Amino acid sequence: KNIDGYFKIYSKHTPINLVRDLPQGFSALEPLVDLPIGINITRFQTLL
Amino acid sequence: KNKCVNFNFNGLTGTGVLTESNKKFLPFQQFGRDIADTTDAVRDPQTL
Ligand SMILES: *[C@@H]1O[C@H](CO)[C@@H](O)[C@H](O)[C@H]1NC(C)=O
Repeated sequence: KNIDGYFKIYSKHTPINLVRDLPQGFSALEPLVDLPIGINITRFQTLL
Repeated sequence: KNKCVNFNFNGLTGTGVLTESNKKFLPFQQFGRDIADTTDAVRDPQTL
């Protein structure tokens, strides 16, 4: 989330055993990064 | 420690007695709060 030009990045890694979709349940994501880019973001893309 | 002091941690001001905690702050955390919205515990900027 980019708020007031703040790029806040939270994340979480968890082991899973499922090939269908998101496992049903609950787990919280801890903050990792806050970048002061001051840059408006309207779109994004993924790279594999 | 173990004395009444006027403490200022990175601008977080208050008055109290500083004692060794048994709390488990997460890697990103700086200071705790109480139900009253008062600082209950802190992390030293110079020592983790
Ligand atoms: C949004 O764009 C404007 C362009 O004037 C800029 O001043 C502002 O800092 C930007 N804010 C964010 C959310 O990065």
